[PDB]
Amino acid sequence: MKLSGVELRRVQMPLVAPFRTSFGTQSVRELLLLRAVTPAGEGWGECVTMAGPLYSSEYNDGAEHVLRHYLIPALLAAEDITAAKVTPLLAKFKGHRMAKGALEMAVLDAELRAHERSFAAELGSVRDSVPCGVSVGIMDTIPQLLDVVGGYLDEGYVRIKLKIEPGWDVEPVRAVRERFGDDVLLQVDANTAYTLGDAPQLARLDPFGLLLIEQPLEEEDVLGHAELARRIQTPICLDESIVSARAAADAIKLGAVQIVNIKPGRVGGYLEARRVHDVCAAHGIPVWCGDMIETGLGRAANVALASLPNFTLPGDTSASDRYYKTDITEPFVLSGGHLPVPTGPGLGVAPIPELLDEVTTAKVWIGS
Amino acid sequence: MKLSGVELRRVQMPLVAPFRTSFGTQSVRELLLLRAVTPAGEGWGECVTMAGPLYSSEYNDGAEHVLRHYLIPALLAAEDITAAKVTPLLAKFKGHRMAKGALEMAVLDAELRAHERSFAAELGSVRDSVPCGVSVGIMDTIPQLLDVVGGYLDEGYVRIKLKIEPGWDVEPVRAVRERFGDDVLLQVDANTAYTLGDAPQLARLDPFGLLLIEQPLEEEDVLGHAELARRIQTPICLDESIVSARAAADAIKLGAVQIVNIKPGRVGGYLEARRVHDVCAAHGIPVWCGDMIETGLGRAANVALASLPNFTLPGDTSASDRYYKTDITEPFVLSGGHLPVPTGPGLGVAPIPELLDEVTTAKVWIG
Amino acid sequence: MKLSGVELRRVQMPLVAPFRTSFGTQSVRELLLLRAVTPAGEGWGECVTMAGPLYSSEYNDGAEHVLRHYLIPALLAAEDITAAKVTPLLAKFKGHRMAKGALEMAVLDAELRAHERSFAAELGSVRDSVPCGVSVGIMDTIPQLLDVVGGYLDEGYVRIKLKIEPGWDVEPVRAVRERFGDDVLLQVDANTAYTLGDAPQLARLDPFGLLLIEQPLEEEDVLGHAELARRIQTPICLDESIVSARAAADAIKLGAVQIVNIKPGRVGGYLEARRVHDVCAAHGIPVWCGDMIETGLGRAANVALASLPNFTLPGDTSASDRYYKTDITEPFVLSGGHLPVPTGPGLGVAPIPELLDEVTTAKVWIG
Amino acid sequence: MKLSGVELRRVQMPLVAPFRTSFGTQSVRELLLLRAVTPAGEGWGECVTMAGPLYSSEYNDGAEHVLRHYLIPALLAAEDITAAKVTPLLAKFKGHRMAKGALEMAVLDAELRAHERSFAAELGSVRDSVPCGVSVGIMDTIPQLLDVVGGYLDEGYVRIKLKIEPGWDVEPVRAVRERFGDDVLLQVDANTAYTLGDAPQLARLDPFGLLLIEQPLEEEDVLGHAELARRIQTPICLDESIVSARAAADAIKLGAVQIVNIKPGRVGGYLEARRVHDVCAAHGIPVWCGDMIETGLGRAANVALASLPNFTLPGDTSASDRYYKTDITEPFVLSGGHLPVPTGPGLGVAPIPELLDEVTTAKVWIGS
Ligand SMILES: CC(=O)N[C@@H](Cc1ccc2ccccc2c1)C(=O)O
Ligand SMILES: CC(=O)N[C@@H](Cc1ccc2ccccc2c1)C(=O)O
Ligand SMILES: CC(=O)N[C@@H](Cc1ccc2ccccc2c1)C(=O)O
Ligand SMILES: CC(=O)N[C@@H](Cc1ccc2ccccc2c1)C(=O)O
Ligand SMILES: [Mg+2]
Ligand SMILES: [Mg+2]
Ligand SMILES: [Mg+2]
Ligand SMILES: [Mg+2]
Repeated sequence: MKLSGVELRRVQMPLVAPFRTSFGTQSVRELLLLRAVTPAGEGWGECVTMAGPLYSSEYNDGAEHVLRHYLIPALLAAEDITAAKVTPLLAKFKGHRMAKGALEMAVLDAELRAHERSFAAELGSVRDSVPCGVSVGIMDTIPQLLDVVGGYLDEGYVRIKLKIEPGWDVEPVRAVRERFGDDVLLQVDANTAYTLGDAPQLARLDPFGLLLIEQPLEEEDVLGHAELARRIQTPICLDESIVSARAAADAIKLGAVQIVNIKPGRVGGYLEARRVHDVCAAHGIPVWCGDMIETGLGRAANVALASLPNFTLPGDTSASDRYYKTDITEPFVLSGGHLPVPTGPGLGVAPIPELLDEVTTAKVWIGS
Repeated sequence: MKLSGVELRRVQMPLVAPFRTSFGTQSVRELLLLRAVTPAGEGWGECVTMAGPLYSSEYNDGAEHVLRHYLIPALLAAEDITAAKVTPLLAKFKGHRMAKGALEMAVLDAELRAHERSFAAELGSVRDSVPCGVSVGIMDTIPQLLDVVGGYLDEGYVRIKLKIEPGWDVEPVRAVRERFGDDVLLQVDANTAYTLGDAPQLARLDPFGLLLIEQPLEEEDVLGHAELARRIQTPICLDESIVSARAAADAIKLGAVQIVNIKPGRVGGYLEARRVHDVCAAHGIPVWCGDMIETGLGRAANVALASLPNFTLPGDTSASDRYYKTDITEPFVLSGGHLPVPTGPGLGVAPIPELLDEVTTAKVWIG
Repeated sequence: MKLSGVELRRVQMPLVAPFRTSFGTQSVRELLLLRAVTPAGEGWGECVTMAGPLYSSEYNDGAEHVLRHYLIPALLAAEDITAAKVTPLLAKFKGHRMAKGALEMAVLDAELRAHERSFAAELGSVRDSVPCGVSVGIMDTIPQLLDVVGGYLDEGYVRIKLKIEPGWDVEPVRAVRERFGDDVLLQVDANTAYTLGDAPQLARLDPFGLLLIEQPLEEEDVLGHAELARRIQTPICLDESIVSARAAADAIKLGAVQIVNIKPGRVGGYLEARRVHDVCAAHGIPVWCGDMIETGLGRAANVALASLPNFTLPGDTSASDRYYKTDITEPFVLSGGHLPVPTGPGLGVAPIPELLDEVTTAKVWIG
Repeated sequence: MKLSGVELRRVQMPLVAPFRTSFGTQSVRELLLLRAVTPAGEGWGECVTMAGPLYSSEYNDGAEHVLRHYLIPALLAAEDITAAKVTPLLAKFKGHRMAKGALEMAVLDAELRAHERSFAAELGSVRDSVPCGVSVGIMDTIPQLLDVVGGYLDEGYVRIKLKIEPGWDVEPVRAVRERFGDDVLLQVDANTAYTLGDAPQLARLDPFGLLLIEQPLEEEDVLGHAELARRIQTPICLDESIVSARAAADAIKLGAVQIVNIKPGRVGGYLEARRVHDVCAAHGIPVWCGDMIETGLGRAANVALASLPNFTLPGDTSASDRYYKTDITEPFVLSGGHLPVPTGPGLGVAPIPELLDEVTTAKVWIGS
């Protein structure tokens, strides 16, 4: 398989309601999509960067620059490629994992389509649907939060995740537990907003039976997470820190993590995400599938990946309409709290050309 | 894919020379092969059990019994199957890893043939040929050993592995190093023949620069290997102990192993073998591909597996004629110390019917 | 101090000889310079990124983009600024340390110029000159290497650092020691080129008495470095892994590092570099000053930083003419193996406008 | 800069109310001040020793003797000096940290004044005011204590620290919590008055939610503090034991301390105090600013130092009138629970000559 070129698109999609995390509020999702072109067929990739470097150091214009000037040219110059060979072909470039993972995703989709093989089959799926949670942002008031949570519960979502930050942690958790009870699956996510000095405040979450607290400290503070685990009862989950399978093995050995959130872009693609799942399984560490507000393309791949055997807690892969009035693929629709795993070749979905054109703000071709 | 049935064949293949390990001498290889039949087509699996339970608890008649009475009927009762689903469909049956791995291998070959996809592509190959070592048995005398070793080096094998046991360790090593020099890649394999009380004898291997000593102690003695590693300079490699990816992670965490031999049948199949490779890579532990004297069917799958990126030491996947005058597939032929990775769909090879019929001693259809 | 604006300039400076590391060969240095303008006066900053992301994830076009669209506008929106406040004003932007450090450097130079205070005084200098080593690249042949090394020793450099990679480690070291003897201060730098599986090869460096081996493994592999240190005799030094004072403390606690290379841009600026120095001193870990082939602006700041008390091994801050026929400031000239610490306000040097204009390929004003 | 001489003064300042710790009651503060004289200008330093060696081995007459006969002469003999060079110039003399820190403070103030640079700027301030607690002594009765605490709370102090000792620990803490509630920030300080054998008594503080227990055991017993931490719930803070940045790193590695009190004189001066702050920050250990009942000179420097970023708990730098009816500088006045960081050159304050003369009991010049 030779890669002939890539068409890179910038896409903008308004959210049905603004989404607030500890790093800010977003009301529109801006993203990059990649259409890889080979003599045997096309494939689609999606990048999970945001507009600015608020979640990690990567962001849309940076990922676009590196794809255009380093990563795509390296794959174009290669005589033969496969998705597994993308990693060594790009190894000389440091970091840029989300960008590399998007490009890998496109290459894999093209390769798999040519063999009439689904992402699910390639990744090792063992079931045909997955249970889905939802991630709920920070609100201006507690009554708004309780209405939003009760709405999701009425749609049949099986687990609630709350964004937290200093000033919005113990009270929202208490209120949710009072309104909805002790049997709801509940967890929280700080997106790096605390320090080890906040351990007393985080220990105040102890009586609420949370499944986990996701990424309370900064990305690089692995040892600090292991020290926090010794002071709080809520199990520690890591997101931003888990940049690779080796990083997962490290964090596990250090006592820094009991449960791991797997996001394929964050680790440099779907193939490394599978290795993360396998390393965690081999150490008895449960995983769940993370979500970066992807279009149906990324959502489809994520639903496939979430059907592997060590994904034993509900993921953040919500239905398309949690975020988007109109998706660019056929939409993912919740059914009895589950999403169905896609079945055709590759991702199992592709953009509806008319809907994609409507949300495309620019595109560029990168050829030889 | 619905599994229609499986044919189980018993095959006997004489070796070009008898092969002696610490558990005995074998002059013929007796093995079981599986042909899985689906409405798409067929796939071939090979079991790595021997005649008796001398290497591990599994052996040919046992594997055949469990396949016929438990494992194959479980897959036949399933609505849909895929190679990845073989593991949960069989998880209620404890152990029997070599038997399960053979069945998974047949399923995976059928599945991959239907998608026109090679084992190499499915497993994540990054290169199109692999460097091959050879495993040399215990001999009656040191001069014989030196003739056999020189012969393999003249064929271009890139590394020499010597089988060892009490009474045949330090002297054969010393002689090989004196004859052939310090630059030859050299390692030893005890197949569980020592105890922790033999540590002083194994420490006598220290001045010879061996790459590793493979499985000096028994399969279950993971802690003992970690204590041995504190007393000897030669790095520890595990084979028999590594029964799964979890067992690899455990052994690594305990300090019991620095290098891991991966045998797909021993771990329950090619899919778990990949997971073993990935768990070792994540901990910085090099792997290399083991060999159970397979026909070209298993050899083909193994060459594919050995082309993954963390396989950074030469494997035991020798050319077909190290073992067999006539293989049942197109033979693997060493070239510049390497074997080429197969390219067609599935395994990339299949039995030549006339040659297979010639070495087949029994067969049965399980539908 | 209110920041009025920043000029960003792109500069290209040919090297007097090509410089080869494990990540490739560079014959020209392309860099970004910043001129921060305040109502008091001006200050100069220099970014240590290269053209592409081969040493770390940051590179010139990337750093320029993030400075223009995020970092400089954040400082322009602030009411009052000081160099110490640059860090919290930019903390919401993840990573981008070399870019932030360049901007901090310009701010700090403007601020210190206004108080008539040198970098050396602000950072806590305890001496007025520093002993300098040199970093020597990989060569095509061993005789070339020996000519280049003898040349630097004849200039009076007090220590030799060799770039190494697989295929160029033990032999060049052995040759340097044979030619120049056991009393020369000698160390090696892999720039991440090895894995833990190469430990036996790196252990072959043991008999040569190296001061250290710098960053043998990848940037994120802190645990792997601690495991390597248990297998080899040469002390481990980290460069790429040391991205902050916290990262230094972590690496030290884990047993991953015995000696630390401090590069101000790599850690996010001169103020964090001081904190790295102080954290290492509190744990008994020696530091030395790294070099990114800076112009006289960065070289000046680095010589100042290298005069702090825990810098007890010779740095890589070579004289200007190790790299450049004509520097853009008054050049640094070795004297008795030392460079003098600058004495005026700020950096103590500034660009000679004619020489700067000559190597400037682009510039833009961000107001 | 050459140091030409130092004028050393003994000063006596009556306290507005006697102050009782585990080592005794003091009703007057006796202290040493230093006026360093250089051709470019003067600088002020203040020593934190007391009259007798009850808090540490250093005391006023001893610090005066060592300054006059060893430390000042060593700096006078030096060709050129800077505050950073004070440490190596004095390294040959063992110990005497408070004395050395006073001399360093004067030299630094003189150097910074000459560059028109504040202590805040030199030390790395990131904010222009700091939240202040108060330290409250041992009283003869519980009702007196409760009146004193309620008075400070009415002045707007943000945190209460109680001196404790055998016979005055659990009861005063219980009474404070009963009167003032669970939300007041509360901590205790033993000044070395307990042994490891008192662990059961100290564990009886567990239900009161104290932020910390400061220096329960003797200065040299670092390992003992780590063992006590395994038996009590109240986090351990160290004061007397933290004599340097290396001592802080040691105590942290041994598990002996979760929170560190920084006193610049105790560690040998403001420059080492900054290194203490940075070492603790790098290990995720919060710090707060200690107080030795300084005049406005030491108070000004301490308020500057307390504005650095890892000072995340309220310090003991109370307003001047917590101790003194009339300070020797313009006084520090609490405003909304905070003190403002000084802004001019050096310390930002200097003695009012008339007020200083009134409280000066003796002075001596040490010249070449
Ligand atoms: C479902 C969830 O909480 N996702 C991310 C955060 C995230 C949040 C908001 C975003 C807005 C625009 C673009 C990317 C975003 C990523 C997380 O787990 O941390
Ligand atoms: C190449 C190598 O040394 N193989 C195995 C052992 C092995 C040895 C001999 C056998 C003889 C007949 C059947 C199966 C056998 C398996 C090992 O690595 O331990
Ligand atoms: C003096 C030394 O070895 N420097 C760096 C690497 C480095 C090397 C080469 C470069 C070439 C062009 C631009 C930046 C460069 C940075 C190091 O210590 O790892
Ligand atoms: C505010 C506080 O509690 N300070 C010191 C103790 C202290 C107490 C009383 C003193 C009386 C005269 C001179 C020096 C003194 C120092 C401490 O933290 O341990
Ligand atoms: Mg998250
Ligand atoms: Mg073996
Ligand atoms: Mg380096
Ligand atoms: Mg105290």
